[PDB]
Amino acid sequence: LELDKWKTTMKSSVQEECVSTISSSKDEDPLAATREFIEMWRLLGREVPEHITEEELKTLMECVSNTAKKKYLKYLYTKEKVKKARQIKKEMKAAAREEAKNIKLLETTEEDKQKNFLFLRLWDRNMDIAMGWKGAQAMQFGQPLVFDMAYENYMKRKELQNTVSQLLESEGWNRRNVDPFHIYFCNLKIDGALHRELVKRYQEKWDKLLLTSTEKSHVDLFPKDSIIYLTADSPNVMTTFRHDKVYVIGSFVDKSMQPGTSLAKAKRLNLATECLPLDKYLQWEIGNKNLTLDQMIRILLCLKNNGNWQEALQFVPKRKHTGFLEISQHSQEFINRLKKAKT
Amino acid sequence: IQLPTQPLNSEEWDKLKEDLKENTGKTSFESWIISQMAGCHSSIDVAKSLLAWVAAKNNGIVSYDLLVKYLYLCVFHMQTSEVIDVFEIMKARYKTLEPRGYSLLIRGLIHSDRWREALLLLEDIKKVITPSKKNYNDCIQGALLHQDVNTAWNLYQELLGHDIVPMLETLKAFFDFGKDIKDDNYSNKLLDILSYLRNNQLYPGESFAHSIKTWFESVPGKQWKGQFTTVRKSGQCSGCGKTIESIQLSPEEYECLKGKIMRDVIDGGDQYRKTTPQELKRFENFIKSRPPFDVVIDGLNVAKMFPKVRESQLLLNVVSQLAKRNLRLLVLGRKHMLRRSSQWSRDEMEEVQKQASCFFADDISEDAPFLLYATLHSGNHCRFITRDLMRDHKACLPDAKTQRLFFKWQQGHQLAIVNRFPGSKLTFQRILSYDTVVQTTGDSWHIPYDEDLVERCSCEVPTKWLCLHQ
Amino acid sequence: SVKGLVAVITGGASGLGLATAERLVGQGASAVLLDLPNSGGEAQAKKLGNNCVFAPADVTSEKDVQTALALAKGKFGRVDVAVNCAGIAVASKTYNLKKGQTHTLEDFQRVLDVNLMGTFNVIRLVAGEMGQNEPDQGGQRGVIINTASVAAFEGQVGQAAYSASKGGIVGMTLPIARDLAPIGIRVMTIAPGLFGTPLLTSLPEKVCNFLASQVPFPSRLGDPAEYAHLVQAIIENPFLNGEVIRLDGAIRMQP
Amino acid sequence: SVKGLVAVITGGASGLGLATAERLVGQGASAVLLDLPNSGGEAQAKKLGNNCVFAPADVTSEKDVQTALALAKGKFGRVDVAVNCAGIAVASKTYNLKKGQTHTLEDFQRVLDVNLMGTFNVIRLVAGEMGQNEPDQGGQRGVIINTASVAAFEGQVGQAAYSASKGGIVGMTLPIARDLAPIGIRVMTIAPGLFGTPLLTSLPEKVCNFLASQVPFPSRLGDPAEYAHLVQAIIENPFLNGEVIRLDGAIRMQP
Amino acid sequence: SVKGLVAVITGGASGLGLATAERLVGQGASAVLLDLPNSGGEAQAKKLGNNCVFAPADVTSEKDVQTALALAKGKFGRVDVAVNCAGIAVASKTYNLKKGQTHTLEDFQRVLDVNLMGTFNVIRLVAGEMGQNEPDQGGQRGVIINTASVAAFEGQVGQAAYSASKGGIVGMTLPIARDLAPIGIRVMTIAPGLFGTPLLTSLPEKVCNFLASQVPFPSRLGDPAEYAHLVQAIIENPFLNGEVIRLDGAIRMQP
Amino acid sequence: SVKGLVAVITGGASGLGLATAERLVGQGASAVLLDLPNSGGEAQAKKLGNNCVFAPADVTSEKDVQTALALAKGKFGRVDVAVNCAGIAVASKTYNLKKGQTHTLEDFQRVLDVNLMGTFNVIRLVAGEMGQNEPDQGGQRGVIINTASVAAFEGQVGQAAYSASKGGIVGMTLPIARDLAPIGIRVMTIAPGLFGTPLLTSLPEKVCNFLASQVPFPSRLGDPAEYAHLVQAIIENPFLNGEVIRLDGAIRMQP
RNA sequence: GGCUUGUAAAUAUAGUUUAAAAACAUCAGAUUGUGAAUCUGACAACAGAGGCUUACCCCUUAUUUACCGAGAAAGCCAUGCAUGGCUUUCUCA
Ligand SMILES: NC(=O)c1ccc[n+]([C@@H]2O[C@H](COP(=O)([O-])OP(=O)(O)OC[C@H]3O[C@@H](n4cnc5c(N)ncnc54)[C@H](O)[C@@H]3O)[C@@H](O)[C@H]2O)c1
Ligand SMILES: NC(=O)c1ccc[n+]([C@@H]2O[C@H](COP(=O)([O-])OP(=O)(O)OC[C@H]3O[C@@H](n4cnc5c(N)ncnc54)[C@H](O)[C@@H]3O)[C@@H](O)[C@H]2O)c1
Ligand SMILES: Nc1ncnc2c1ncn2[C@@H]1O[C@H](CSCC[C@H](N)C(=O)O)[C@@H](O)[C@H]1O
Ligand SMILES: [Mg+2]
Ligand SMILES: [Zn+2]
Repeated sequence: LELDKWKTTMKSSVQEECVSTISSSKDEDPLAATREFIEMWRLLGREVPEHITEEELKTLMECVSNTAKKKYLKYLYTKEKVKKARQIKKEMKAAAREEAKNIKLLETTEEDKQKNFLFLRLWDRNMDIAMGWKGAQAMQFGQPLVFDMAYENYMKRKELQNTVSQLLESEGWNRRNVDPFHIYFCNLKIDGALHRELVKRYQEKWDKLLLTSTEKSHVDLFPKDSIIYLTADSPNVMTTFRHDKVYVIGSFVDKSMQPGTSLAKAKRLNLATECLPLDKYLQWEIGNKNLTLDQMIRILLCLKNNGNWQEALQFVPKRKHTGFLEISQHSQEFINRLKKAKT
Repeated sequence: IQLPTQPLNSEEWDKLKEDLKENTGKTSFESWIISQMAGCHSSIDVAKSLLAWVAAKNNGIVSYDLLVKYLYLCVFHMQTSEVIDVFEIMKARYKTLEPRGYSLLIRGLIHSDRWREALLLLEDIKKVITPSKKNYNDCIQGALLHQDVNTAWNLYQELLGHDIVPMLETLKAFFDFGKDIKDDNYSNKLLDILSYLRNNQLYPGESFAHSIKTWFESVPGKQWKGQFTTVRKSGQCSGCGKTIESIQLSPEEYECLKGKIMRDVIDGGDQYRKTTPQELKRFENFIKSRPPFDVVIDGLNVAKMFPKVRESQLLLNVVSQLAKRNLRLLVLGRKHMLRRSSQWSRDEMEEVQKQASCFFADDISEDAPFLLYATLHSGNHCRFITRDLMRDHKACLPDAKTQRLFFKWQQGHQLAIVNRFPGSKLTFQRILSYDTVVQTTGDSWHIPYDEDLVERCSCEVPTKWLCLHQ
Repeated sequence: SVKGLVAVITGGASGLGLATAERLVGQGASAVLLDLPNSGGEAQAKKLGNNCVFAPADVTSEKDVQTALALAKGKFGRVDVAVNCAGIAVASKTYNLKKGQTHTLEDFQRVLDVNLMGTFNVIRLVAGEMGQNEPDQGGQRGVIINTASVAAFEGQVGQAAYSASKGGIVGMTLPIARDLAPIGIRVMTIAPGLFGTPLLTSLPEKVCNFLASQVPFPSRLGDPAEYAHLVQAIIENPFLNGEVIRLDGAIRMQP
Repeated sequence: SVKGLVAVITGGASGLGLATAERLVGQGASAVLLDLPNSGGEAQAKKLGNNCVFAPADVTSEKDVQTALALAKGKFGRVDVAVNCAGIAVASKTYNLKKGQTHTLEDFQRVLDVNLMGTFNVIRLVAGEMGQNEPDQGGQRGVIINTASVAAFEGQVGQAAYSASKGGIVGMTLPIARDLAPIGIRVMTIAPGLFGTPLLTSLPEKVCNFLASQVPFPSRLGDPAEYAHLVQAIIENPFLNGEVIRLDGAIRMQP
Repeated sequence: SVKGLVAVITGGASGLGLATAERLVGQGASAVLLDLPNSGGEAQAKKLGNNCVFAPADVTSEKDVQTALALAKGKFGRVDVAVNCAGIAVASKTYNLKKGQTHTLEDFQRVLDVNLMGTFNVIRLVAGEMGQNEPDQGGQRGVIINTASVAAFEGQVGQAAYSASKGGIVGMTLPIARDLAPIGIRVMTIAPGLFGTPLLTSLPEKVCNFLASQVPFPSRLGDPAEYAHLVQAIIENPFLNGEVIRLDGAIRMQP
Repeated sequence: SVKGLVAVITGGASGLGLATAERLVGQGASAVLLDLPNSGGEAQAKKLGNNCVFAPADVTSEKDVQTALALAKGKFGRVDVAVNCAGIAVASKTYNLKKGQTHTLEDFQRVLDVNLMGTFNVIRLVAGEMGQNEPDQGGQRGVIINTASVAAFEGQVGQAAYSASKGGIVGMTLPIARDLAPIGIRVMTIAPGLFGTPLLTSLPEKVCNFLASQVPFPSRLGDPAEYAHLVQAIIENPFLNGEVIRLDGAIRMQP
């Protein structure tokens, strides 16, 4: 009964395989074989993508260990799942918009704004042009702020992608500011990985960005005495934002901790260094003192706009610190009592 | 969990679904009943009919996940004919198998005569991905069971090339199979295995020790006497009284460590970052200018012990107490420590300085490289005082053997502070003067096997050894 | 001061005209909010006290303006100031190549009729009314103020009709000032920039924030009270004549 | 040069428009004199030659201008330039107290309809027509030139309606230039001073001599050929856009 | 309200500056008449009262202006308003063919140095002290008013240097307003016409009377108090910025 | 035509002046590139041909300009056109509160001397030689074309001195036109926008690209040949006098 | 003013929060008729590297919190009068 059943259906499977193989087969590069391999992972149910690209397959091949390959496959699957979910959500939203638009069409009430509009609805273009004008002004009179992309050696592909994304976000935040910085992309090799990724990400706007990009190091562009290199490892704690100095931020996302690299480069160049006064103003609790580029630039913009430390540090992630020191006026009382002590 | 072992005649499975889907999460049956199976080895004969009607519902095709689960079940219950048929199934169904599908296939395939097919499958999984330690163990066990000593040795060398730590069961089964056949080349391989075990420091179990005794006694060339022995206070040997290893390291190995640290301090980028090359060379010149020093004293490690005691006070106390022993003293100072503070008293600092020379380094400098280099230059006779475990420094070491020798040195040449009360007196911790590792002397051998029942923690070592004599 | 002066404010039921009415009435003057019948100006007139009255009239129609001026004379007896704040705004591109859409001519015609033709109609009728006033010690019989726009100078895209009307007002300012100089009537024009009136406050919050950021300083939409204060300053000064004053906060509208 | 161009000249049967048509045709271009049926433009078009065609149309009428543009397209197949020179003038004080006379609303409405509304109608219809042209090397599709007056800046007594219309043209010049920038159409405005055209030559020789004396230099009435030359220069130069050029001879019109 | 405000008035010992100081000090404000040592401004400062002080300084000299501003800060501690009324006038034709007379370069350079260079020097130096003031409600740190002339628009014969200086002031009005907008300082310009002050006494009496007769309305010379009133109105209004106001009485100067 | 005319072009060794010289010489006219000794104008003069000569002179020095004009008269014996295209640009904010930086007075002085004072010096000196010319059939003796900037009307941040100089030029345009009207010398001003000349080398390339992209149409930097063509058009037209022409492509400069 | 080792334990969301996948966000192109409140694209990695199979462990780095001074007494235990270890008391810095 059942034994004959499964043996016979297995003979049928053999026939299916032979008829499938009857078709002509051509030479295949190794990656193609791996497709079937990957497909097997999909059959079991592991976190692997439905479909993959040849370049992605190569990237997987350069992975050194099994774990790395598993992590890459999980990344790809998560990306595909997010894309599918967003596509389905967009379809649902489109259906909702269609039904709402027809519902509106039913009434045909008209009599809107008395047909009295002072401006056409071209607000996005106007905002873009205004930001462009502000950036053009800043390029001549703005305060320099340097991102030195000299860390490509210490970063991996994932870190490079994260750094480029953070740089894009930081540039956007600076651009949309009331008093934008003048951003210098220093030590940016033309054919380097960071430059290639930035060009691939900014598309044609790369040549139209109102920021200065140059291969020359920051030391070659500004006096050595006017440069302050912001690093979390500096033994000097930032006190007040200074408008006569040039602040250098290390475009370096070291998810794999490499403390002192930024400080090491600063010391090698013989430049002043400073660190944000996080411990002085926050109950740190649990977290990493090194912040992202976007948070750093937003903090610097808030400080440059005459904001106090309490307002500026609001951009630090809340999950890290429990909260600001309740007053810090106790430190002021210590200061005044000690001042009385001298007198 | 009403799970019968009888054939699943069609009608029954109908009800098997009703009131069961919601009973177990993740679609229950087709996913969980197979896991529930594999009990008593009678579940195989019924899971066959399970899959039979599953395929019946299907269009004459079986889910690959179900197929691999059936592979797991049958191989766990050792049905060699089923392994043969499922190997044919894989051949006729898919051009390529799946990870852990290869594993189950080989685990079944060991008992058959088609060992070379297992070798081809291992190479196959190799072409695309790195196979697993369990795969290696399984295939070597099959190969040795197939009397193919040369190929077994070749695949063991392949394992070593891939740099995966082998499973002790491998080598145990290697010895067990070797039991029957005696050969000089085989004995040389076994000696190499034992030397590798000594290098890697891993300790074997009771079954491995039984295999060791069986083989070693079975050697016909020399009659040997085997007996389980005790440590006996570090006494040479509970039975037959052979001197038991050592805490101290031999001069030649000490010198090779010196050479390794030299060639590492040269061309060390991370070493440069943690310890600036200028400071490294300055310290090297300092030690060269000064004569060899009997002892090396830890930086601030002693001082920050007993927090209430002033750092300068405690440092002066310890250094004076050691100086009363009329040995040569070296202390590792710090640049910051130079500046006057409440903790640092300049009078005591200068008194200790004139009492014995010192070296100062910045915060980023790491004490461990300086201490290690000073000790190595001084030689075997010297000792070092500290409390840090040196885990950070022993990391990023080049070779496992080098790491083992570094650990041996760390245990040795060390006099840990043990006086529970500093003001009361100064005491130095005793030296056990031995370790737990196979020593394999001439005409006799000794191994630190662990009895299987006890769950030894990471820092614990076996109590009972095994001894071979004559 | 302005105590006793009678002012006729066109489009005084909302925005700049209403703010001017509030400021002038609060200072002791008298106001005649001339506005459309269904503009809700009666409520504003009632709220402003007995010194403010409402005149339902369409500036584009001669008869209604004449009736409103007659009512103002009957209620107060004289007219001393005129403030042309009535107007409408229409935004439409001259021609859209992509959509093949041409600017409607009726939109242009009605924008001219309300913004430009109505202003001149009110100017001529109120000048005729003021001609009967006895000249003061300075020889002045009245003052006329018009609401132009910065568009007249830098109108943006889609502001063809609005810019045309406001530029017409600006151009006709000086000729009318010379026309009425022998009579002794001063004519002035105010070119407001961006102001927080219903013409703009109805826009989304993001648009309002962007417009506020646009102004160099103060970086906010102009307050109608500021326009009212400028109008009062023009009234008090006996020498501001035939000039356009840009009350825009140094803004230059973008393309 | 301007050889091969097609120009639509409104009010081209007399005065400045006729001079522009003569100059352009002499250069080699093709002209469409758009004018009123009872204007004698047929004789002028016959005189110019085959390259010139007369179109009886009223700028104030959408249908008439559409028919004229259709005729121009049929005759020549494209439109490259458009010169708005059609307009009328009325002299009337805003309010004369001595005579108790008030400016009529009909005169103001007619002047606005002809000078301003007609110009915008022509501008929009011609922009629609020129949107079909293939862009040249510089991306330009056509040029629109409008005629204004110095009255837009320095108006005289009794020039209220004329000054209003011309100021409206001046104000709308730039917003349209921005509107048609993506299309690739340049918009320019010329503000002539005093010119010896039928609008002025009809006046008695005494006032003509006085006006000729008024101009600082040259002390003579403007020659229409000079206006035509300026129009040709504007056409040739590919960078003049959204600007008002005062072709007045440095005269600032006194009150 | 201008109670408590501190104003630095250049050329405040005579004419428009003195009138502005008189008006402001009369309403509780504090004035620092910045003028030449020989201008006799100490008498005016003594007359005005304890709330007014005299600073002998030459606007063309950086050191003198710095000393005057330091004195003002020491006496009052703040500088809320600046009024640039210091200037001189020179009459000379650019070239006289009949006499073979050429405009001397020294006179032109002196006129620019006093009228234009001095004004910018005062602006730049006073912006430093006005930057110390904490922003008030609305963010305003101070106000700057400059005295241009209608010559900047319609200058007469023999008025090249004066017109150049005033046109420079007019041109730089807006750039400076944009420069100081982030700081929160409002910059405005007033273009007076014909005002009765010592500056006119150089012109022959008959010419001055004729010019007074030529103002459309009021047909008289402007009163300095009227300029002071306009200045106060500008100060009070927090929205007038980067704009030129022609306080001329509708006059348009003929050649 | 312009054949036979003699032109003195200040700053003719580069940029707009060089383009004007090239265009005029190509048409047969004679040119005298008046420029600084180190500007390398001798190479350009040699390149242009025999009809063009080089005059090493500093427009701010009376003696240098006199020597240059004497040389021009010696070589050609007549001066018919004078193109003032010599100037410099400086970028510096009036005051920087954040940086505590104040605009330098010497920068302002130098910019005024080179741009404004030099232009007037050249005008006054050249009018002397142009007065010797026998008046043409139309009474004209010569033409003076000054170069200004749109900054005279709309100057962006950090342009106070440049804007002041160009505004002074714009202001003195008309008064000088009236001064020289009796002797038949026409004075005109051109206000270019953005042009591809070394003056823009100071600005960053990205800023220049953005500004060019912001021109409504054509969306690109102005071509100096366009400025030369406009200059030739001004020369040819006998009725363009005392006016500022904005050759800017309809661009309005935001802060 | 008291700022520097080490041992132990607990955690680690690279734009931010919440849960154990969502919202607000980010960049490029859409001259948008006023819901652009949108359309087409880009990036979506729960500290870092090793394994374990189906859900967990080894190691590294970072953050935070504890850990250490001594005298004796009281209740005892083990080793050769001395040493080691726990619980409460006050004492000295
Ligand atoms: N709002 C701005 O930012 C702004 C800027 C510059 C210029 N302006 C001009 O300022 C003036 C003030 O208007 P607002 O801004 O207060 O807008 P608004 O709509 O609030 O005021 C316009 C008033 O005019 C009245 N009105 C309209 N058509 C009328 C008619 N035919 N007859 C009589 N009354 C009529 C309306 O009822 C209303 O009371 C308008 O002309 C406007 O175009 C406004
Ligand atoms: N004459 C001057 O000195 C002067 C000065 C400044 C401005 N302008 C303007 O210059 C333009 C030219 O006028 P001109 O001096 O040649 O006088 P003109 O009377 O010869 O020109 C007017 C022309 O417009 C035509 N026209 C009038 N209404 C028309 C309509 N509805 N439809 C079609 N054609 C119509 C007339 O038939 C005539 O051909 C006018 O717009 C005038 O306002 C003239
Ligand atoms: N707390 C902090 N203080 C100062 N700079 C900081 C900071 N956190 C982040 N940054 C800045 O943000 C950059 C990215 S963080 C990367 C840090 C890395 N360890 C390094 O060697 O820099 C840092 O390079 C530094 O420029
Ligand atoms: Mg350590
Ligand atoms: Zn033994």
